[PDB]
Order: sequence, then structure tokens, then C-alpha cells
Amino acid sequence: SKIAPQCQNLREQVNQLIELLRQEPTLRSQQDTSIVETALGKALSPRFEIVFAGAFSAGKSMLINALLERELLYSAEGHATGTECHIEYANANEERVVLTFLSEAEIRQQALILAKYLNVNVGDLNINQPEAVKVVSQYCQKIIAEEGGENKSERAKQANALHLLLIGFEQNRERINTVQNSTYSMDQLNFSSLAEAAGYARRGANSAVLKRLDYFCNHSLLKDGNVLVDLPGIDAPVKEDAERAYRKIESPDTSAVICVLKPAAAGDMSAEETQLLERISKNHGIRDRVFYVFNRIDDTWYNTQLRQRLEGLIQSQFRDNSRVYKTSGLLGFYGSQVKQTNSSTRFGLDSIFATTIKGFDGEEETPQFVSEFNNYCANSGKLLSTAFRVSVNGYETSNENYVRILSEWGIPLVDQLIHDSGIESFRSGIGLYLAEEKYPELFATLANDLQPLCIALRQFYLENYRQLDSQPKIARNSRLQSEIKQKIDLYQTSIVSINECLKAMQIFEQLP
Amino acid sequence: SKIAPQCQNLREQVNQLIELLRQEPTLRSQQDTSIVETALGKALSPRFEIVFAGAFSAGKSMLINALLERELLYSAEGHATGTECHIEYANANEERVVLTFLSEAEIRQQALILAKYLNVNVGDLNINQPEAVKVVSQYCQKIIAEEGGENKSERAKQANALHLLLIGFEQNRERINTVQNSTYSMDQLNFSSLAEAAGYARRGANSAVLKRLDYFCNHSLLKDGNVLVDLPGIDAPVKEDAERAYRKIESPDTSAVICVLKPAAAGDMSAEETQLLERISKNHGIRDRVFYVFNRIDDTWYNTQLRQRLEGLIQSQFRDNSRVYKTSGLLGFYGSQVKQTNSSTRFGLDSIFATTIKGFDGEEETPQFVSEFNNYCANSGKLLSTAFRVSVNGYETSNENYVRILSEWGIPLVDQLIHDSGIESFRSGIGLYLAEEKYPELFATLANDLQPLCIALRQFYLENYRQLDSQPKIARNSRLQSEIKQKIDLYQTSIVSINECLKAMQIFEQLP
Ligand SMILES: Nc1nc2c(ncn2[C@@H]2O[C@H](COP(=O)(O)OP(=O)(O)NP(=O)(O)O)[C@@H](O)[C@H]2O)c(=O)[nH]1
Ligand SMILES: Nc1nc2c(ncn2[C@@H]2O[C@H](COP(=O)(O)OP(=O)(O)NP(=O)(O)O)[C@@H](O)[C@H]2O)c(=O)[nH]1
Ligand SMILES: [Mg+2]
Ligand SMILES: [Mg+2]
Repeated sequence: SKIAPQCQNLREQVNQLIELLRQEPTLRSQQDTSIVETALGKALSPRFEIVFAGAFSAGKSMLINALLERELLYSAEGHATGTECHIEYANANEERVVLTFLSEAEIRQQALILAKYLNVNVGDLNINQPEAVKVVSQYCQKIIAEEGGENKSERAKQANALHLLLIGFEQNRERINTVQNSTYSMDQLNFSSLAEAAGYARRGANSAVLKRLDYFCNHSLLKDGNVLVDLPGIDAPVKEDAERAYRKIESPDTSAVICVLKPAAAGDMSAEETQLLERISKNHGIRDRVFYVFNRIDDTWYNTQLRQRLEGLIQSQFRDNSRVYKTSGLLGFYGSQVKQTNSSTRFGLDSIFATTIKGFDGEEETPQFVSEFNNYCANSGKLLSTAFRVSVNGYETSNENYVRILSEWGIPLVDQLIHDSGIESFRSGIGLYLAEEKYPELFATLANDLQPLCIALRQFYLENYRQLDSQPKIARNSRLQSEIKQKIDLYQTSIVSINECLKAMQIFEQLP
Repeated sequence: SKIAPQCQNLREQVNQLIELLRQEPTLRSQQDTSIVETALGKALSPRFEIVFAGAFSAGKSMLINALLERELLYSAEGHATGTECHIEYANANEERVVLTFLSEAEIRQQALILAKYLNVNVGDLNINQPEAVKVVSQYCQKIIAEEGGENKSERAKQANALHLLLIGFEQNRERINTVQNSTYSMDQLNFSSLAEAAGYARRGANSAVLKRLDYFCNHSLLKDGNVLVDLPGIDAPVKEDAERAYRKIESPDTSAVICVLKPAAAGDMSAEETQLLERISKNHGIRDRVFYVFNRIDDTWYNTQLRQRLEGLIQSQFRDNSRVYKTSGLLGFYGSQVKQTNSSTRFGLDSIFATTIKGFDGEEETPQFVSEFNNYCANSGKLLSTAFRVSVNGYETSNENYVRILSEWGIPLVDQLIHDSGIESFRSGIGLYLAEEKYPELFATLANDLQPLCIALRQFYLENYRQLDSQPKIARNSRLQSEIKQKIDLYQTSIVSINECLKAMQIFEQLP
């Protein structure tokens, strides 16, 4: 939210106060000013980066489409998110894709590390020679064949990673700078047809040449300076980009987390996810920020056992009932999309699934939404309590069973679907938290971390001057005492300004 | 299969031949007789242990019930297989459960290792004092609380493991011997009600006090000396019993493997599974034996993307079309069970699901078979090509939708289900391989590994004696030469006996 003028001046006042503390070695050794300086850095809030770190194929990229109620991020079964990605606010005329390339220096360093692990006996990887690129990729292919297949061996996986990296550079030597990280853009006319297509081709390929794709977008969730960050599934075979995902989660460059967790589908927390929770716990202050989201909830509608397991898990480990949500992004995002559709469209079988509908032979094949919409109308869910006499016939195709239903019960029934999936709870909760809670919470935590610091300074000063007053040229002594006393008057002025900022923010845990 | 009398004598002949080789340091250094001795050890075949190593919740225990067409192994979502388990042939009067307990020495060693990792500052873990057991379990509970929940921390997981181990010993100090591994049994009257119930209570609890449960059973797949071994999911939180699973897979105590793989559900091979494939590859000879089984295939009926991914995976990595099978044990095993049921039963809603049907509140809740039977009759599958006008209604309960269908289309339709799931291919293929292929294959591999050994010996002997004959007391020299020549005559006799055994076995790669 926008900054009141006292809160605008507060940066100077807090830096000045920290300098007044640093002046005395006793307080400098006693107190970790860096913590307050970091909390101030957050309070300045040029960004507030929300990280969707979560398990492999847990649907986190889908879930960001659910929060945006728009298709942006590419999403498929298996790995489809092999690169860090950002979404940021921009106005209608400003919507664009901005890439960011690794340099030759980085690509060469990575290729050298891979070759060393592979025991690829090659000298300087002068990939500026297509001949050398050919030789090294032939080595990689030979290794992959001798390992016997792309996942027969860790050596095969790393060889395939090197092979993809080399092919990426060969495709991109026009754009990769030797030392700089080149900036390159896709521009919006038909955002989906041109722009997002050129996006996923540089994303869903998992091409390691990029380290960032930025999307600029109008959706109001972005507008207040909040940046949605997506990350690969931390069970990625490219171990370094998973470790960089940990870097992005851990480093103060970010502080928000959404964890996307399998237990509804998996049945229990995986060691992959407990490692993530430990790494979150290690950060000094994130744990208050962090949310849990259970995804693929729909599988609990079908099985008693998974629903019992998940209930037991939530009531055991996850009492934080304001920070836990159940969702199925696949049903919510398409549900909202389906509400836009029309009967003449065939309810999104054109203009939504039009790519997926064309099968391996190009004939009509069922998009997953339809098979787990029919599995929601028949067989499962709560329609028993509605008026909807929905029924699904095994002598009609999977699409006819959908077109018929939506052609008569449709627009009412889609709201029953959405409110069963619960994305309207999740998007509501984040929409509330990111505007209303987060700005006060960042100022409240700043004031809270300042409170021991200010108490320590007040105690040190008052105990010194009570010691001096209890014990027993005056113009010199008074010049020193009045200079430090005027520093204390500045401390009082700054704390008055901070308390006025907090009062304007309706924060009452004010400083002494 | 039963052993012909030449093949019965072959053990002596092969040991004797190996001694004739060992006599000469040149061959002893040149050749690894231990390989042939191991192949002979397999050829003697007092056991042939088949190991169902495969991913966490990949359904391998279910799949063994599918191979047996009987319930034996406990099975649930999440971990439900926390212990090594064996199934062996016995006759109708002999069917029994045989446990095998860890000793006090092992339990104490494990508890000490855990306490050391936990930094539990306790002396000798004299768990013979219930007071000490109480103190250590209170430490474990306090640690788990400070970590903040059973999967908040690796330290929490290991504390919970120690807590379960201690409670297990407290429950079992009547039966645990201090140094010996106690043997204890459950005996069959109502095998399911008494025996298998007392089984899962010592299995599905994941109580670490046991290291083996043996089941003795009549099913013909066991009868020819083949022992089915089940193992925990190698992504177990108890790292040691996973490493022991690796021990059981790797060590010559076993040689057969069935890998049970998620990619239909997961979308790709996990690093968990590639580690397993590498560990299999490291064993010197298993790789010819090993089978791949894709399980949770049914999810590919619903999604085009998973079916395409799995087809691409199989055609890339898994050309071994006689060693790859697609299955869904959940549909096959219950399908065969359902065929036994009757309409008055309500087709297994009594006498099969009678435990599961009683919900958390005891009311009727849907067993997973019914929800992914209705999802197979409606919406998915191939019934389009059958006569069956099956339909599923959203205004009727999940059980009424099942009872109605089976009450009119039932017994025909269950065969369409089973032959879609394909368990009748898998059980047929293993049934053929374990009798017909395996016994010849073990003798053929024994003969093949003998063939370099016999060629090396023949070359060494003939090159020595051609050297001597090409160069230039005779009773002494001839006593030596004729003794070694009679050893060569014994070699000829043994190789004649082996070739006669192979001929009786219709094996034609015979020795010179
Ligand atoms: N039934 C169902 N399927 C879901 C749900 N969420 C995700 N999926 C499945 O998973 C896909 C999501 O793809 P994607 O967003 O790339 O998943 P991801 O977690 O980002 N994969 P990665 O680990 O590579 O980052 C969907 O297309 C669908 O197949 C859900 O709530 N229900
Ligand atoms: N739909 C479906 N579910 C299956 C299938 N196979 C297994 N499951 C699910 O997984 C359960 C199998 O439990 P279990 O045999 O204990 O699995 P596991 O792989 O042995 N678990 P663990 O890793 O602890 O050894 C079934 O009850 C069902 O919920 C399948 O083919 N289809
Ligand atoms: Mg993804
Ligand atoms: Mg299991």
C-alpha cells in the first residue's frame, strides 16, 4: 500500500538510529542490527515476491493460472516448469514477455562442470566452434547410449542435460552474449497466439539457457507491487536449478511462500516436502509468512482412505486454520474459463481445449477436465443434495456426455463445481492477505524487532547517565553530554515519527 | 523344476572342475571362479526369491495379492508395508504365519544410533527398565514437540521412529529374546479373521521390532520352490530398512526383480526409481532377470497426456516387450474377487469391503473399487465397443450405482473390466516364466559362464602339452603326466555329464 509521509521519512530515521547504536561497541556487539536493517528493507517494499515452491507435478503452475483466472504459465504432466519465472504488474499497453539469458561464461562453466562429472576428456569447451559443439554432443549421445537410456543412469541424465544446454546455445548464439546476460522480449498483439506460445517454447522445453522469464500483466493481484514467482519442482533432475530454487526461497531477495503439497494424492508428506519445510524453518523470519496449500484435493472425493489420512494430517500438523487451504486448480481455473464459454462453442471444446482435443491421431480425445468433470458429476461429489439430475452414459462419447450436461444444467452446475473445488476460498484469502494484512504485518514486525533494539539503547543510555549522576572544563564535558543528549533527542524525534506512522497504520505496539 | 540325476550329480562335477582349475595359479588369477560357483549356487535352487522392489505407494503389495488372487498382504494409502515380508508354499494344513523378531542387541544398537543422532544425552539404554523406556520416550516426545510435528523435521521423524521402536519393545518384551531372534507364529483356523489380522497388526503398524513375516500358502505360483518377497517402498523414512531393502535386492540371497513404477500416475521416472535401476544395474547378473511393471495404469485412461507420456517412455527406454506389462492391481484383484460374489451379497459390499464400507462415522462410505469402477463404466474405457448400455446416475448413491449395474450387466461386465486392466496378461506371463523359462535359463547361464572357464582350462592344458611334446625317471614323469591326464579324463567325464544334463533339459549351447 502507499506510504504515508512519516513512513516515507522513517527510512532515514531508522538508519540514523542504527548509526546511533553502532557508535557504541557495547550495543554493536550486543545487538544484531542487520536484522532490523533487513526488516526495514522489507518495509521499504519495492517488491514483495511470493514463491510457489512445491513438489514435482504438484500443480503449482496450474494454481498460479487459477489465481490469475487466465492462462499464462505452461503446464503439463511430467516436468513442464524447468525454469524460474516471474509475473509482475503492467498496464494493458505494457503487457509483454521479457527473457533473461545466461552468458557464455555461465554456460561454459556449467558445461565444464558437467563434462568433469561425466569424465568427458575434452579441453576448453570452445562452444564458439559448432565443430566442438558437435563433438561434445556426440560424446553426450554416445554416453547416453552406453548408459542405455535417458533415465537408466545419473550419468545419462547429466549427459542429456549437457546435450540440451549445448543445443540451446546452438539455437541461441544469435542472442547469447559472451559475458552479459542478454535481455530479449516477446511483444503482445495476440498474447496467447504469438507471445505466450513463444514463451512456453522457451519454458516447457526446459531449455537451460534462460534463468528468468518475466510476464507483465494487468490482474489486480499483481497491481499493489506484489510479484508472483514460480519455480521448478524441487525434485528436478537438474540439481543446480533446484538448489537455485532453494536460493530463491531462502535468500532475503524474497519473503513469501506458498507450499503446494501432494498428501491428498500421495497420502503422506514426502521427504522432498519435509526438506522444503526444514529449509523454510531455517530462514530467520519467513515462517510467519508461509502458507500451505493442498492440491489434487479431488482424489479425496473418491477414496475414504485419502480423505481420512488428509484430515488426520491437517488436524495433527496444521492447526493454522487461517493459513491452510484445500484446492483443485484443474477444476477451478477451467470452471471459471467454462463460465465464459457458450453452447455454440461446445463449452470450451473449442477456444479452450482446441489443442488438447486433437489427439495423437488428431481425432477428438478427451481433455482431462472432461474426464474429471464427468467423474465429479457421476459417482462422486455432493450433487445428491442439489436439484441437478445429472447423469452420464457409457454408450455416448466422453464429449457428448459433457456437451449434453452443459447444454441443460450447465451454468448453475459450474458454480457447484467451483464451490466444491474451493478456489473461490483460496483466491479470496490470498486477495485479502496480500492487500490488507501484509502491509501492516511488515510494519508490525519492523516495530517488534525495533522494540528490543530501542529498549537496549534506552537501558544503556539511562544506566550510564544514572551512574554518572550517582557519582560526581564543564563546557567541554557538557558539549559531549549535550551532543549525545541531542542524539537522544533525535532518537525521541525518530521514535515519535515511527509511532505516528504506526498510528496512521493503526499499529499500537508502539515504541517507548 | 525337479532335477534329473545327472543334474543332481552335476554339483560334485562342477566343484571338482573348479578344484582342478584352482590347482593352477595361472588360471586361478586369470579366472573368477566365484562367478561360476555363484551360478552353481543358483542352479541348485533351494529357493528362487522374487523381489517386488518399487516406489512408495506404487501398489506392489496390492499387486502381489493380484498375483495370488487372494488377500494376504495389508495395503493402504501412505506407508503400509514398513517391513520385509516373504510368501512361501505350504499345503492346506500347513498354512501359517511365522514372525521373526529382532534381538535386544539389535534393538539397543538401533536405539543408541538414533539417540546419538538426536543428541539424546542418555547413558546405556537399559530398556529392561520400563522407567528408562519412559524417560527416553518422554525425551522423544519432547523433541517431536519442539520440532513441531511428526514431519516438521528429520529429527522429528527419527525421534518418532525411536518412540515406535521403544513402544514395540515394551509391547513385545514377553517375546523378544536378549540375543536370539525369537520365532513366533500365528496359526490358521479362520486365516483372515485370526491369522491375517494378527499379521497386519504386526505389519501395517510398521512396528520395527520385526524383520520378517513369512506366509505359507497353497497357491500354485509358490509351489515350485519360488518365494515371493515384498519390501517397503524404498522412499521410506526409516532409512536403514530401505538400505536393507537394497541389501535384499543386491545380495545373491535373491535373484529376481519386479520393479513397480509410477510413471503412469507420476508422468515420469522419479530419481527414487532411477536409483533403483542403477542399483540393479550394479549387480553382476540380475539385469537379464528383471521385469518392469507399470502400475496405476488406469489414470492413463482418463488423461491423453499421461497416455502419450507413458507410450513415449516405453518405446524409448523399454523395448523389452516380453518383460514389460501394464496393470492396475486394484481393478484386477477385486475383479476376480467380485466374480466370486453374488447379488444377495451386494457384490462384495458385504464379505469384501465390509470393513471399508463403514465410514469414519460408521455409515456407508464408498470403497475405492466402487468409485474407480463407476469412473471406468461411465466417462472412460472402451465400453463404446461393447453391447453394455451401462450408465451411472448422480442422483443415486455411489453404492446404488454399483448394485444396479452388477444386478443386470454384472458377470459379463466384470470380465470386460479385468481384460481392460490386463492382470490376466501379467499373471499369465509370470506364471509361464517362473515354471518354464527360469529353470532352463538358470542352467543355460550356468553353462554360458562355464564356457569361458572350460575354454581357458582346455587352452592352458593343450598349450602346455603341445609345448612339452614340441620340446623333448619316465615312470615318475608319467605318474605326474598321467595323474593330470586322469584329471583331464575326469574333466571330460564331468563335461559329458553336464552336456547330458543340458540335453535332457534341451539346452544345446554345450561345452567342448
Ligand atoms: N485432477 C487434477 N489434476 C491436477 C490438479 N492440479 C494439477 N493437476 C495435473 O497436473 C497438471 C499441472 O501441470 P503443472 O502446473 O506443470 O504442474 P507442476 O507442479 O508445475 N510441475 P513441475 O514439478 O515441473 O513444476 C495439470 O495439467 C493436471 O494434469 C488438480 O487439482 N486436479
Ligand atoms: N486406482 C488405483 N489405485 C491403486 C492401484 N494400485 C494401488 N492403488 C492404491 O494404492 C493402494 C495399494 O496399497 P499398498 O499395496 O500398501 O501400496 P504400496 O506400494 O505397497 N505402499 P508402500 O510404499 O508402503 O510399500 C490401494 O489400496 C489403492 O489405494 C491401481 O492399480 N489403481
Ligand atoms: Mg511445473
Ligand atoms: Mg506398501
